[PDB]
Amino acid sequence: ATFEIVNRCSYTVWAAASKGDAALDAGGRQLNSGESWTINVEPGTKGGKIWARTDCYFDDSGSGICKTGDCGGLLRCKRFGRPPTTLAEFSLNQYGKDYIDISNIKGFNVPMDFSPTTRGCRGVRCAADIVGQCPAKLKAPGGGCNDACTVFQTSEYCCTTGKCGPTEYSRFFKRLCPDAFSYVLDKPTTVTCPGSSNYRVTFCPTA
Repeated sequence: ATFEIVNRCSYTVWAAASKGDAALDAGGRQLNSGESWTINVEPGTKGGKIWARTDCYFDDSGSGICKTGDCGGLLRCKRFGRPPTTLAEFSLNQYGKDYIDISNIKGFNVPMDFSPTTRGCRGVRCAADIVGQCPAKLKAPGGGCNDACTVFQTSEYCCTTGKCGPTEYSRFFKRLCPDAFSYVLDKPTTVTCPGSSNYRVTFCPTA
């Protein structure tokens, strides 16, 4: 499957792509404002994620740091990134269908649209200014808007036992972005696409 990753932000981002225990394609790349990077994700990839990283520094070996979404200091991510990270999430060729969604469960750093480039389903978007509107207690000094689980580490926010409800903090993400997961047990906003669809992830789709 092809994923065209497009940075429409006015700032550089370092895109990342991983399934948690391995990189997807090269795993990461710099995207200056307006740049597009097309990756190939193996069919059957379960639990894949794409995200943006901001304010990165990398040396000639591809080692360094990002203020948001750092994945063990690598340019080419092999693991998931440090929150806050808005997440494009997908499981491909799962009993003949693909499943896509956007999640704020690990916080928000950059607005995103995640849409198919092929027929048969709609895209999902979380493009509101969650960083600007972020509640004081969730603001990440390093940048972005943390989820409540990252900040407070409680069973209720982290949904440890599978017995959590919405919270004042999850409702904030849900109000700004109704089409993204706001907490682990949120009413799903997962879209079913035909198996083997192709996609585009656009950072800053509106500005």
